[PDB]
Amino acid sequence: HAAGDTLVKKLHKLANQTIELLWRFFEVHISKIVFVIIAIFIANNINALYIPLVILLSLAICLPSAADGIFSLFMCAYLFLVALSKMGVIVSIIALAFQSIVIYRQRHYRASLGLPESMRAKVFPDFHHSHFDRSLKNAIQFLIDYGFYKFGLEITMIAIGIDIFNRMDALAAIQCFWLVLFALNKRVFVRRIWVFYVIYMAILYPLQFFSYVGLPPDSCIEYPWSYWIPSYSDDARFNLSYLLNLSIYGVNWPSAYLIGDFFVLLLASCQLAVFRREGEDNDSIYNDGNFENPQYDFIDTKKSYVDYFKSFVFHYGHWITLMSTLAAGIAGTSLFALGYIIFTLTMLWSGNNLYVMNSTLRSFEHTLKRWNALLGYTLFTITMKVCLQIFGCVFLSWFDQSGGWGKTLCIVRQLFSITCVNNECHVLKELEDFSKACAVETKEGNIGFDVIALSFLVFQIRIFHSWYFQHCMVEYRSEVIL
Amino acid sequence: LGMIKPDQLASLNQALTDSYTTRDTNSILRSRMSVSYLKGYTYEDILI
Amino acid sequence: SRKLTDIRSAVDLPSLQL
Repeated sequence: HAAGDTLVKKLHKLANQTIELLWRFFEVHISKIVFVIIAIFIANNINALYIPLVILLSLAICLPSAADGIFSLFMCAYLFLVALSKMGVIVSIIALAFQSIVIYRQRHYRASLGLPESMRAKVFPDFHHSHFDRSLKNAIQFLIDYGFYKFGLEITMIAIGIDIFNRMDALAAIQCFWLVLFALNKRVFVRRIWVFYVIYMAILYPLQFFSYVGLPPDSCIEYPWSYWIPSYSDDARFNLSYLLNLSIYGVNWPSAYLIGDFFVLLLASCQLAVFRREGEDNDSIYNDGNFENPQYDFIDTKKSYVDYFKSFVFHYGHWITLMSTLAAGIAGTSLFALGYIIFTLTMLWSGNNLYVMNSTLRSFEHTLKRWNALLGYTLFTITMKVCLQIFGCVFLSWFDQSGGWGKTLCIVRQLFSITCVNNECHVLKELEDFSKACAVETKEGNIGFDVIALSFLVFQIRIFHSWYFQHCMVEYRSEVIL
Repeated sequence: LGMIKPDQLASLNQALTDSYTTRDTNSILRSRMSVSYLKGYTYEDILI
Repeated sequence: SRKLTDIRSAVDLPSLQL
């Protein structure tokens, strides 16, 4: 009947929506779903076959060119030939044929519509993409477009920082220096230096892969004598090697380690490569104003639901969210969190009293005060966290000797050097009774609270000096006056 | 057939605490349970 | 210039008060 016809047309509409989803996921992703099956099942087996095709992908990123497309066709067949010779990998056998199917479906769409054949990241009106705003699909469209410049930097920054810091070993220090140099200065030439450092990282990732697959399953040939086999004898020296990732045979290497760094090296490289392309609007205004009178002007938009509440919470974020993540840091109950304690209260009192009334000839100095005060502290504490756990895991002026020296060193480890935290490691009997006597809470890792804090403070300090918050202080001063 | 001196009970209770290890939380939980079991009996309800 | 900013402020403030 008519109800049957309407049900059929609803099913056809659903089929059209699903077809649109298939097309958009075909065009927008392309190699992501392949690259991740590549790594997830890489972790699963870890036998040589992966080596040729893992160095392959990293160099493919290091050859950002149309030659990259020859390596794309390599990703197409490489697997088919090696899989046939060796006879869920059988699913990958037909999955590479799906790449040719993707091209086949592209040709089908070419003859259907009378539009030019080109890639389209923005499927629905381009004007709405410039809107950046409320009410609809433009939310996921925003996830797409501002991944290119503004939200993309913060997303990749939080991704790399949090992932590597929760890994909490080796990499932790090099990328700690990366963080120090990135967050300390603000510059595009330093971004080009960072373009040359990510190029180095793109080689260093296959270095880590090769370190994990350095030898066939087992033949007991060489292991650089465990990094110069120092002079000590301990699981501490065992873990010195756990740390310098040199060879190490009897280990199921953490799959999470490889998945994290691989995926977060892919995202960062893509983000930075796009970053080099176009311009920016973050800090060029500040140098113009520097060269109590901020003069960026823009409309205040319309209060029509969603946008109202989004911009309203954006206003409140200065008070509740950032300081509350610092308060989670307060609950970190550490000697380093004590510095946070009498930093946060002063921030509340002084900052409120100071930029309620737009302090004269002190707004720029106050925003520098906030920037340095709540970025340098969190970076210094996050940098030492990994360094001090390195110190604890290894041997240096051991803290178990003498009576007065023993007491002083026990107090020192009580509040400062604490204990190492890593899932797999070992200890000996003497250190066992030493830790029994000194005692510790064995829970320190920063993944609980420091990561969200740092995320908020960077994400908002790149906003606290830009965009409409510069126009927001007008509301602050008007409210104070009235 | 006789009761237990408080010295022996104190020695047993003291030995129950130090049985664990520094890292594993399961060892701590086991020690807590074993100590909680003993405290329900006074020295006047234990027979050697 | 300055007068325009002054009148803009003296127009915006009563609107906010209302």
